[PDB]
Amino acid sequence: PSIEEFSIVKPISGKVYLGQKGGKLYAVKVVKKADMLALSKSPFIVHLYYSLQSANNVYLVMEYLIGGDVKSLLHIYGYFDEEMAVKYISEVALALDYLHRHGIIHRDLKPDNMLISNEGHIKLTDFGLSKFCGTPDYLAPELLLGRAHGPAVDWWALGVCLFEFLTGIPPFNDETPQQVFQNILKRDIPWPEGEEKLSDNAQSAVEILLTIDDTKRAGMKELKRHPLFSDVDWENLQHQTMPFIPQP
Ligand SMILES: [Cl-]
Repeated sequence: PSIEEFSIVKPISGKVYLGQKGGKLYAVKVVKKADMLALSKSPFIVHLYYSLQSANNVYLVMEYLIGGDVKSLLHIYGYFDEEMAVKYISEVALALDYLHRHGIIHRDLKPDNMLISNEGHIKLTDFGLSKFCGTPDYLAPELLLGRAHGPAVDWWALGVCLFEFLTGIPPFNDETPQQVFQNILKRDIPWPEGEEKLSDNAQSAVEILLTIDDTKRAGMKELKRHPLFSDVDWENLQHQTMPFIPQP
């Protein structure tokens, strides 16, 4: 496995490039060696292939997902209806539980980091393969206060993503980041009113996921037994049909 055997096609976007070998496409993220392994094979995690290290740079070869991220798809859709948001949130929750069972706290969950499989499924990344800094829309209250802080933070972020999937804008999103920090520490959740109202089960899930109390917050077991996820076949989730499929 040589690094020069990857014809760099297009830059994806701390930089990722679309490389090519024998017809196969790959997402190669570059990390400068100044900053600076273990395989995690899971249906809801971006599969990593190689970790080639050249002169003064380290290269990460991962599978290429043409579906993009969930933030862009959310901007196209404006917002997801309930069943799409619950499917996506379910898959992200299985990824989170797989990550916690391996001793990993994702610490940076957001729609930017959720990639879309060719069959419509969700794969997480930027959890240890790649990673204070704004935006603080997805940080838990215990993160702002500078305290410890365990894996429950990953679920708080989930409660944000859920809300963001259902309404369109994140709940604690506001003008300046200080105002956002206030909205988080005060837990001012701008519930939609009128005909755009959230269902009681959705409101319950967003409430139990966004609890200020670290030890009273929701986890994998809480969502499993939650009325919003009672239609979820957890033991066989990577074979459900997804509302959006990327092509070509
Ligand atoms: Cl968990």
